[PDB]
Amino acid sequence: LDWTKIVSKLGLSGQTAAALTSFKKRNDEAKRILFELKQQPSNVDFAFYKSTLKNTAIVDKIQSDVSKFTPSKANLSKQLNLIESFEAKALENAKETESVVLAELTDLEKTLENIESXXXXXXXXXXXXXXXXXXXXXXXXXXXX
Amino acid sequence: RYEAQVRQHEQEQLASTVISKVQSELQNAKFQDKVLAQAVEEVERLFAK
Repeated sequence: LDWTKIVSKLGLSGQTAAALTSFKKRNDEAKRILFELKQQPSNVDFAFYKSTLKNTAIVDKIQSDVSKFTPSKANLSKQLNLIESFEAKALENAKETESVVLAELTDLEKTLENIESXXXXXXXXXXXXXXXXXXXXXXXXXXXX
Repeated sequence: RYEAQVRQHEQEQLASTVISKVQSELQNAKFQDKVLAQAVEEVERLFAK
């Protein structure tokens, strides 16, 4: 359910601090509005209002219309702006990171075994892996800057 | 609140008019009220003795 992992889910850039603060403030205020308000419809005390009204058939007609149906400021799920953006973000940020993590793990596993293995039989092969490991260090610095 | 105030004002006005009519009837020399007071005192003293 993560304040511990939700605030550190972004990258090294500080541009996501404004978007993460707006989503956390709207989510906390939405839960407090539903808990402070009553989860019932309406009381409509018509047992003591019909006999105490001055005009005849005044409180009885207003109680039948208020207990039926009325209008509210609601909307439907037709304007799914964030639903279409969530699927497109997974193909450019989540799916693209899978190929980068697979190439980084395969290059690091081959460089660890070549650095510990001799100097004529398994050397020329270790020199080729050392060139890819040296280029990986420059690519990692270019991806962070 | 308006129905309770209208009911309390009508009951207070009816009680004030009934109190003025009872005081005006006793000052007109009521013969039935004077004879009933003497008979009520003799019946109460005989029941306690």
